[PDB]
Amino acid sequence: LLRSKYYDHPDGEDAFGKIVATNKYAVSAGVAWSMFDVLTLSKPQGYLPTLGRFAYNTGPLMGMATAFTLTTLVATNARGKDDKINYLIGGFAAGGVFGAWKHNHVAGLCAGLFLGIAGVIKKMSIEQGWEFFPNTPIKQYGGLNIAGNDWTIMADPPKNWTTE
Amino acid sequence: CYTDDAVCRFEADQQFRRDRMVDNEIVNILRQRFEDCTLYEAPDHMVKCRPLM
Amino acid sequence: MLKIIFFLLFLIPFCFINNMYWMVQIMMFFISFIFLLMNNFMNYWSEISYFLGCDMLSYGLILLSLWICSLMLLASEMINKHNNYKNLFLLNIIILLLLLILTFSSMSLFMFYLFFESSLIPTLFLILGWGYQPERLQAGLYLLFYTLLVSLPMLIGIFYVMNKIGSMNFYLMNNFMFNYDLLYFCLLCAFLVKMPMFLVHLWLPKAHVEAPVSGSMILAGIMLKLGGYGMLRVISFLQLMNLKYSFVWISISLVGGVLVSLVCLRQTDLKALIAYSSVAHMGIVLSGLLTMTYWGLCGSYTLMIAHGLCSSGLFCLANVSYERLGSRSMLINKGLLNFMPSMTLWWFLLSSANMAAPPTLNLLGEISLLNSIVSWSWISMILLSFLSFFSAAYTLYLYSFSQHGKLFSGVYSFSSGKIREYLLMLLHWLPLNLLILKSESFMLWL
Amino acid sequence: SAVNDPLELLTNKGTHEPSFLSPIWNPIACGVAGVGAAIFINWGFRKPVFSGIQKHIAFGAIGVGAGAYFDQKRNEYLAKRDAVLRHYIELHPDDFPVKERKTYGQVLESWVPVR
Amino acid sequence: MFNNSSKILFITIMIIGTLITVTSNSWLGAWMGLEINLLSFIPLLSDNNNLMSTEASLKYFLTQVLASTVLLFSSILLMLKNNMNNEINESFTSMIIMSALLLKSGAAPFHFWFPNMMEGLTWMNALMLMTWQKIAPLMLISYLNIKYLLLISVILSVIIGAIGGLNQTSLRKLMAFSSINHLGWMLSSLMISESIWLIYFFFYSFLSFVLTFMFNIFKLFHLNQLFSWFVNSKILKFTLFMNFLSLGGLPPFLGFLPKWLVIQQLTLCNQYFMLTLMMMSTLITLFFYLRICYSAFMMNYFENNWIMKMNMNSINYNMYMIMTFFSIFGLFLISLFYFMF
Amino acid sequence: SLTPFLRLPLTDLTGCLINHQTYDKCGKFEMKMMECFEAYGLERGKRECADLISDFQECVGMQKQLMRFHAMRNERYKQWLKGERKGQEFFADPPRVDAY
Amino acid sequence: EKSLHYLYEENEKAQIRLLEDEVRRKMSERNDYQAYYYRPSVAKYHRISKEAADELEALRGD
Repeated sequence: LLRSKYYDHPDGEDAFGKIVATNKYAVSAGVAWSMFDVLTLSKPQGYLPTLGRFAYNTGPLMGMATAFTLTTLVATNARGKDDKINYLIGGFAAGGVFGAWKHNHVAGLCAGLFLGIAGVIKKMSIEQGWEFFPNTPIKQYGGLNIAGNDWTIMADPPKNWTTE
Repeated sequence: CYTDDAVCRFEADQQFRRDRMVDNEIVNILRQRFEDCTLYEAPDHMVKCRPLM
Repeated sequence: MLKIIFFLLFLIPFCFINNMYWMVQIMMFFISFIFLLMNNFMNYWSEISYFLGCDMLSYGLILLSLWICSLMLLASEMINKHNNYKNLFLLNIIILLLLLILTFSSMSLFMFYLFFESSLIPTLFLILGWGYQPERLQAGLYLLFYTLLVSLPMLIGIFYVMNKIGSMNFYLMNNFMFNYDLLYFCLLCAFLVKMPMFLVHLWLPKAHVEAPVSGSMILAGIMLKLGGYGMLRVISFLQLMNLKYSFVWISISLVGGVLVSLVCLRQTDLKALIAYSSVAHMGIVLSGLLTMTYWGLCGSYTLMIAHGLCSSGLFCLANVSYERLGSRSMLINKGLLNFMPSMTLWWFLLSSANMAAPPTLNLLGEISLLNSIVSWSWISMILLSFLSFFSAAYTLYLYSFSQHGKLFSGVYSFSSGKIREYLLMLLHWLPLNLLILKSESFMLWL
Repeated sequence: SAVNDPLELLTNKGTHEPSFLSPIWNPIACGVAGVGAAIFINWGFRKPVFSGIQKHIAFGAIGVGAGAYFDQKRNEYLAKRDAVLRHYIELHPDDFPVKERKTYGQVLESWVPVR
Repeated sequence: MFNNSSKILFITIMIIGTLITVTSNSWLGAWMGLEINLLSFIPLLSDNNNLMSTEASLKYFLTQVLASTVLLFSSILLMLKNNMNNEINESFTSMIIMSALLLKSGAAPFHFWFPNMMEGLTWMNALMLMTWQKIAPLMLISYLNIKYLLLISVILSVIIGAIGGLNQTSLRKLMAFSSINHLGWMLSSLMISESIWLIYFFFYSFLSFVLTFMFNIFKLFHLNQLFSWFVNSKILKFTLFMNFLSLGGLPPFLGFLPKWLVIQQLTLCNQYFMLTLMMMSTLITLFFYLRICYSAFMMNYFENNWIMKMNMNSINYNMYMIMTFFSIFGLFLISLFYFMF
Repeated sequence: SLTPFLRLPLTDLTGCLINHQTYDKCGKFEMKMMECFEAYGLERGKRECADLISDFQECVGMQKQLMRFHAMRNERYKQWLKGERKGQEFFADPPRVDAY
Repeated sequence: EKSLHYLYEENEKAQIRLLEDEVRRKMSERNDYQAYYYRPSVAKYHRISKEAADELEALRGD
């Protein structure tokens, strides 16, 4: 249940696996930023405001994640089309939720434009079939003359393997 | 010619451009024939210029 | 070719010799005469020397580059009267002209990119070195960071085209065709910034004003045409995807042409109004480029050639009032018909060239561009009429308010007009009416 | 040829003539670089730019010799790379098969209408 | 830094220890060479005239011995799990090895010691620190095959190393933050090649030698100190400041070449988004390079008039003007190069 | 073993420092891996030579033998806790003191 | 004819560039050839240590 991905099922197929996947990415990002937060800038003292800063920096990211996933599922299941503007609506909704945590209306839309751009680019990646971070098909372990670069003084004993 | 050859693509593109310019001159001369029909047959341009048009 | 490149390479040591400012423009006009002689070009690439060749589009753009730089050495006598660094100025101009010749006579996309982004460093040097404003730092940083921010992912697009095709040559890349959104955005948006859009223009009116006269010539004369040349080379293999996404850029460019033409009626600077005037005509160029017709491409090439002369000639006119009246403000520049009456001939002859004029090449470029855009859709007849009406609504305002009316009181005594300035604005207008004769040269590059 | 044979693409037939600047570009470019470096040294020390021409001669000779030596090593490197590519094409005839050339007439694809 | 022959002895033994590190065929002899390099880089980075150099050497000691013991512990753990030095399927012990190497190198999750130590040094020990001391960890990073740690390090290096150098007006901390961004381009090249990394590292080293020689001969440690620097001809000061535009990656100068080879090899390796993330976050590096270039690109300044003679070394500035010529005219030598292929 | 980046004279001393080649229970297994790493190299030796890798790791790492020993000892204690085995027959006949 | 020759040269260069990209991709996929994409692991030190350990068996004595 906790190992579910976002794209193991199509859009609108299951809700809970998408909520768990996007929320666990939000929890990982919030914990990774909060560990660098409370030790470097605005360092709190005591057990209670440290956990308060952890909740304040993690839970709003969870709210952005679940709001984007919920309005993405609503825009997907409200019609028959599965296209990139549902991801645009979800990015606008996540930006609007982020704005509420900011308490600035301008921040919410300004965030929704960039999150919708990220959503339509990710949906373009899903539709076309390429990856953001693929494995390298070519990995140059060294240059040419890689067998003749052995500048060692020790004489080689005769090998125990042949090609015959 | 084959897809991998770029020698044929340049030569066929050049004769396509040359045939385009020749056919443009065909249409231009055929239009100038109608213009000369309109000027030479000034009152009666309705009847005579119809095969040219 | 290699004759012009080695001519400028051996004209490089002319800068280090003292009292050698005026011989360099003499040799530049001589090599412009030699480049007028070497005109055996057709639509394909000719005079193939290694990686350097030339077709008709490249011929017109190198000839425009040589004429603009040769007049750029003629316009800047303020550098020669003062002891400002003439050797560095001449070296920067020769290096920048050599880079423009190298990026226009490039056979391939990558050398075009390399000398294309090498060209912005001498423009940076002229803007931050020889300008007369405290905001030269705001001028050059906007230009460099706009063009660099949108031109860095174009390099990823260029090597994606190289990995999919194999070659870098323009003809072998003309055969292929791509169906990708992001490749189209990478290979287009850098030129979409390099020619002025409505949304991405900002570097233009804040980099023309704070530059020198030579920065104004090199920016509005040939470096709004690097993007046009780049789009003329890139659009040939991205036809299917630009036909999907071209209505957004054409609508934005046409409404932005109308809006920037409404901006110039509320402009109080001579050098800023020509800076926004470059946005409106290149909006028509951009709107006619994406229709992919024969007439749109030919009229775009004709209007870029005829705009690089007239905008630079207007920028020389705003300089010879800035040198004497002491400011570029439109309120100060009033009644120059009674101060310089012989200059008023060149003001109206170069302001009429900015709009539709009877003998100029700008009208033959504007006629062949409106043909393609009216052919593209009938809804564009509403906003082409508004744009081409507002163009002479604002362009007559600069000549009318600067060259007619009561005189500005409290102006101190300045010098009269000079033969160099009359010669400088002579060579910005007689090419505009001598090139309608043999106009099949400067229009049919296809 | 009617086949797209991978072995004949890397095999040098010998019909490619080197250019006039190909054997002589790197020594003269490195000699001009050495002369310009000596001029740059003389400019940075506020000496006359052609004072001490022995430094210019030594820098140009060092540049010409280094350019000729590394150009010969570059040619040997490219010859070894070509031999490596030909040997890997010869050793694996299944992963790189001769492919029949196709005339445009057999293919039917996508005119993009502009209209 | 040549006040004594003992410092030349420490230089050759730190060269020997780094060469022992990068040629070790086991994970423990590499640690042996790391300790030799550490022993010979403690007395350099320490001097009697500068008070901050001793506490900076204390910071270097604590940072490196924290990183070296974690490197030893994880290598012994790898050897306890599988008794060969390599690993078939990559696991968490390789992640601990790579994190201990990233604390040594100075990647941006672990880079906070780097400019804080750099705030109190000289310009020759900085030249040893950002060039030679990046040899020993980065050449061990190439032995591991995990991707996401390198991805996080490259992304964090190019955003944090570019943004964090904007507030700094000290030249040493700004060069440290610029070297942090140029570190991320080296690790992005390490995922795709072991030769393009050598190209980028050698020319980044070349740019580091020619740019830190400008601040070492004339003793420049501040942005405002560049405006008061007296050069007899202002054209020479304008020409000497083109190494910032060279190292920032501008096409007519050298320094565009290694970044361009990284771009060429990454696009051929189908990695486009990380390249865009680096190149949108390298414009800030050219922004704080151009903020240095305020002091030379204008042709006249409001100079202080008490100093009227430019004082300089002879041998060091003779070596400087050779490398300044090839920093801006070095793209003519691309026809002679054959090590890209 | 790790392939060094550079092959200088300074790898001649570090290379022989740790190795099962000096007399050991199964250095002859490690040699049968190591020559295999001369045949396919380091990266193709991770795939094409996986059977000889696991025997050397099984021998000197002692993984499955100790896991089998702990499975045989925990099952005996589970049988003791579940009441199947109790009393003086909890432990079997011990070996002789010089048996191994 | 100059443009025809230059186009033929550039087209053949394009085919050889595509073919060497394919050859390099198949070489890096399998790590087969000994020029690129190959990490040379040598057992020279293991054979030296085994020869030394065999040599010190003769030295064992009194």
